[PDB]
Amino acid sequence: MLRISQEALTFDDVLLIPGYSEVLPKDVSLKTRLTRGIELNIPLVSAAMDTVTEARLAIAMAQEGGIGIIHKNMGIEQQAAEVRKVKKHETTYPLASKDEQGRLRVGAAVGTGADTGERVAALVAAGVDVVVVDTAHGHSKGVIERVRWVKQTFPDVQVIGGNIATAEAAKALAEAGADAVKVGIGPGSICTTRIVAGVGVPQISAIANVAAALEGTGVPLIADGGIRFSGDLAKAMVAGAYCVMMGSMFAGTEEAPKGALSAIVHQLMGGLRAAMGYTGSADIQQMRTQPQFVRITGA
Amino acid sequence: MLRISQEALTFDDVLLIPGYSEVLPKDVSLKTRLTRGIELNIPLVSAAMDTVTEARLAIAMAQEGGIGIIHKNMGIEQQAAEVRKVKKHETTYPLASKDEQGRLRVGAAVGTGADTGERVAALVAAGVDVVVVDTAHGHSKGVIERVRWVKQTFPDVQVIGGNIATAEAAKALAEAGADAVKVGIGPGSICTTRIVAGVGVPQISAIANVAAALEGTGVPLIADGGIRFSGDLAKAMVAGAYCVMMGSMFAGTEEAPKGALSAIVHQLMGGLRAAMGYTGSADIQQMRTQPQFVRITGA
Amino acid sequence: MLRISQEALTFDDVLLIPGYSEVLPKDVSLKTRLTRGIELNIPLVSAAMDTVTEARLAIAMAQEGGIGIIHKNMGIEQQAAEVRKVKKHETTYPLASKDEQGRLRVGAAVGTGADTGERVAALVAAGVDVVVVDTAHGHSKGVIERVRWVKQTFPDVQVIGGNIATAEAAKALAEAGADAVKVGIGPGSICTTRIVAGVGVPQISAIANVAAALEGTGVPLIADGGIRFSGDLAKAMVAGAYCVMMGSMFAGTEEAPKGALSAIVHQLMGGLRAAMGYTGSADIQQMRTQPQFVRITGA
Amino acid sequence: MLRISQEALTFDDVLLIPGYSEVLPKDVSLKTRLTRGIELNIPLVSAAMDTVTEARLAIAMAQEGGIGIIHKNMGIEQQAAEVRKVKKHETTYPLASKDEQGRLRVGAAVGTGADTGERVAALVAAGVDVVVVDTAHGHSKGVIERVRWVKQTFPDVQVIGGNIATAEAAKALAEAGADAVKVGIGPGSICTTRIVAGVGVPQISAIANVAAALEGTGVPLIADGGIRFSGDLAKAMVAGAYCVMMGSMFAGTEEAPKGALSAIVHQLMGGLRAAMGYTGSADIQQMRTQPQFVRITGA
Ligand SMILES: [Cl-]
Ligand SMILES: [Cl-]
Ligand SMILES: [Cl-]
Ligand SMILES: [Cl-]
Repeated sequence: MLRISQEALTFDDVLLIPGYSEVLPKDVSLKTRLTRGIELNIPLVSAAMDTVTEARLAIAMAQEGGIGIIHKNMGIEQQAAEVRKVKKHETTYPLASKDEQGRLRVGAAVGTGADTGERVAALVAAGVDVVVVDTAHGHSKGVIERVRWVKQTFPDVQVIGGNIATAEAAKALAEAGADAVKVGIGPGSICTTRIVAGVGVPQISAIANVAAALEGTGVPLIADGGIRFSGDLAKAMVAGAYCVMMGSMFAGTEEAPKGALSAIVHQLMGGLRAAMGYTGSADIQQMRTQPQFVRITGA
Repeated sequence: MLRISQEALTFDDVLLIPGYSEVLPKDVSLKTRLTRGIELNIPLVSAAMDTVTEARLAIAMAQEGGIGIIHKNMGIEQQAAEVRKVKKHETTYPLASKDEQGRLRVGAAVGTGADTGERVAALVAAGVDVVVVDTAHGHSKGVIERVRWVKQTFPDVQVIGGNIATAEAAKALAEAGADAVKVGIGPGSICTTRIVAGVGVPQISAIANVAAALEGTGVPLIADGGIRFSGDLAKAMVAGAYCVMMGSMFAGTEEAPKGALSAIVHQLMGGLRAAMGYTGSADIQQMRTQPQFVRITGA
Repeated sequence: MLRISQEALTFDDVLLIPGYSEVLPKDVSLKTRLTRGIELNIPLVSAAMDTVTEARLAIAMAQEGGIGIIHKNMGIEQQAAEVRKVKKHETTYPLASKDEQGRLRVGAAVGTGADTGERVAALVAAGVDVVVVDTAHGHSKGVIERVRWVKQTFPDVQVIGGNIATAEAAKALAEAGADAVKVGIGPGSICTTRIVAGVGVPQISAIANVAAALEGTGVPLIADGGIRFSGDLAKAMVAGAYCVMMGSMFAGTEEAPKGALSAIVHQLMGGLRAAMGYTGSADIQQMRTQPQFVRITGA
Repeated sequence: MLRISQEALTFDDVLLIPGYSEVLPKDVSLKTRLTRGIELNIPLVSAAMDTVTEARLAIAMAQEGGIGIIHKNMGIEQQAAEVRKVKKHETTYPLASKDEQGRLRVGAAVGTGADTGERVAALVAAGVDVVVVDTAHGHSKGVIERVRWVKQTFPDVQVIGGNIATAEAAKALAEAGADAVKVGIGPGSICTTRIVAGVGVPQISAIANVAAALEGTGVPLIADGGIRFSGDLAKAMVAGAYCVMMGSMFAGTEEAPKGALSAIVHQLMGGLRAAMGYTGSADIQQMRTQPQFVRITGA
């Protein structure tokens, strides 16, 4: 009698099935798309969290082949200054994420507040590569219509909308002109969205439903939340993510506002390379479309 | 070979799927029905437990937009006096639950003992709004026939019967003239009904089976038991409850026989509003009929 | 590809669904059959364990309306003496289990060793009511052929065979002339049969498969193992057991070789009566055939 | 939308169903095949781990009726010397595993490194019985083509390939000429393959898929990983393993590079014999093909 749409799976419900392989971890390609217009050399994004991404950590992420999204828990002028610091950082890093001018890539988050138009303007004038319209509920008037507005007003900036967890949301963001979507609503066990609101979609099913909805559109999806180990990251990719956002795991690093960020990155990319080796996936498109899961009981 | 009627789900088996939303938590309507004849401004009832609801806590609940049910672990004259204190409390509280005379609403519990007729009479003469015929097993001769008797003898009082957990019980209460039913048998893990008697129905399935049985009748159902966080409350509503009863969570408050009851109420209603925001539900009827669950493994 | 016969359920996988009731716990009948020829006033048997049942505890069990099975971890002459002590105990206990001569009922266990014929003879000459051919694996030549032999050689004694856990075993025991079968192989989580041999059948499915196989034969089944609380006992009955054997739970009692056995009995029968009240079962035959389970996730 | 091939089961998801038995633990036969050409008197292999198998432990294993695989975390000349020590050990042990010359059997592991050809040559010249081409991912060019090469270059040595976990891998190894395959990828909960790479197949399903793929070929499979108790071992056999590899459980023994290895062996074989007794399996071929599982919830 309950209105149950499906059974939904998280990282711990599934394992990657090994497949034939002739490719070594060190030899696979980790190149992917952050957005329609933006490629990354590794599928790794740092979160728009005030304990995680400002200019220093965003610089390190771009140098590694990923990208940082500058958080929006600060003033407009501070946020544009963080963006400028990244875009002016003078560049040893053959993998760096860079724009057509050879400047490091950066993103910046915006919300739905009264200040959003002015914020987007200052960030775009500062040379931002991507504006991330980023709330706890991306399938909402505030997010979608803001994504529509950025796309129509600043047509040479990339726009990401999130956070979403359903096929329907992905399409509503695609129709608004989103160049990528970010996936993750209540993705961890015992996070405050589940406890407080009773709301959430287990992340492996969320990513897969959104990947299926977006197939053939050219719109990438970013998996944000619920990743604890590098094996989770591999699972997110096989479920259809184009890259993965990490937040609190980077929060203790030198670069954040325990050690170098580099170590953490290399360990995360190490496990992913291992998982590509096990599944026989030579590049990210193979990893996203070919390996299969087994479902497990957790016994 | 076992006589298993179904697999049944509790709060932890399910999450609310976010849906399109243009409504903010602060803007949704929490208006609902306690019974056929009685509306509440918030879907919240305090339990007929001797550590929870007497006149002081019942007053606070009515002022908040809900209602208190005075417990029956006391004498008949004490219980009527508790009711009178509520009905005479002189009323800053625009949400108050009130009768057609502007007096705060109150309920009172009765059992099946030899004293029930006299108890119901004293409570009705004291101006009670609702009589709650309330045992550990509402699908029983003692409860149903007592509900029939109150309805036939005092036709201007509202009557609730409980506790039940099945479609069949809901109908048997509806046929007896019940103006609402209360749902909850063995609703928590490791509660004494499960340990001692082996008896229970997981609460999300219980509420849904009873909501389905009652559809189109105009008879509301109250979810009583197994709610630990405000997210559980939201889930109870989506499963079809019209409001939710809380007991031990209020037991430490100033008003009960750690802080003000108000804080607890506002936090509980806060999470519900958040969950209505996430699901795009502007009012309680939307919340009860439109949002969907995903089933989770608990991995 | 695995040879999986079914998914099998234990006590914690299921709950009793409340049903219509007009019967109070105190008013239900607990009368049942231990065997074809032997009735008990309560469905409770004490185990043939050297820490549980000798003459003193067997006497108390019979006085309560159940029966004790004297354990076989002792000499033949000691075991016959334990039986004689019970049969001569002079009988305040209106519920007592008694034979056609007014003597308390007793059972005694035998194994498969070289001494079995002589043991059965001494026990029968001592006036035993039931011989329990009792090993860790009742579906075996040693048990079945011993049951056949007792039935053919001492046709005026009742014979129970165990322990079994399948339809096929029940039938093989019925064909050998067994007057009842005892059910329970690897019935607890983390018991030594599961850890050491990897062998076991969850007890709710075991009881149901054996009850289904025995339907219409007049052969009762005794549920032995995995019962921790009185609610488990109720579940065993609904799954089709005619009575239930308890071992280590009685091991600390005065009567065993923390308090009086009586307290434990009354608490166990209290929960069962409560469960009969909840399900509307006036007697044991109703309890075994009418109430239904819901399956639960354990979330 | 997820690419889930199946639900897959580990040891804790299943129990052996007892079946009719007239055979005692002590009387069953534990004779089996390690490879096409090699029989063992017990289905037990010690792992190619640097804390487990060198000449002393390999000698003890062969004397017990099993076999040791000498680990490859050492130099080529050291490994051939370990093999020679086993082949020259002068032989009280009626169960010993021996070649056609009366010398104890031994195996040795090789990897995929540049040194493999020279390693295989030295080991074969030292009189090795079986070469185990042994990596973390046997379904790979490095393993399969190395198995092909050993078979084509040294046609009088037995070759095992591993580790694998799928029907497809088993066949690819069979086609390369493998005389047996070794099964086990991410077989334990929380092992580093699952945490780091997100990769694994629950071991009962792995063994069954590989056994089904290999049926009628004459190629045995060895279950390697995830066995904690002797009951797990029995389950591995019923799922279709011909024998079972143990590693860290032997790591504390006298013979390894807490007590005698013998005790551990006898306890492991004790539980297996018990499980054969329960299921009525007189020999290993009966155990692999006849007993059935029940699936359990872990409640
Ligand atoms: Cl690898
Ligand atoms: Cl919200
Ligand atoms: Cl009751
Ligand atoms: Cl046995």
